Amino acid sequence: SMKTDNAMKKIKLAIDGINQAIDNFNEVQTFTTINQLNHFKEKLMNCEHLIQLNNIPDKSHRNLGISRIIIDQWPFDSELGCMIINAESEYKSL
Repeated sequence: SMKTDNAMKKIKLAIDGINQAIDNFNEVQTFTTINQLNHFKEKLMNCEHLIQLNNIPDKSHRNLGISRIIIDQWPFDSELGCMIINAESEYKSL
């Protein structure tokens, strides 16, 4: 659907940004780790898979917990944190 298409686009944007951070880790090492970035990527990748399987959880079980960690731990100006929050929030809005 149009709604799931917008979610897919935002999720791929977020994964691409994480990939860019893993490849340029010097840029982000003061606030995240490769282990955390891969944790986030795994969860976003699982969101893609559940959408592709038409097996999305109900609206009450869409919390990845990623947004809360970024809000609490990452710099507010982080363009990467924005991208990820946009993806988790679009998933939640489905």
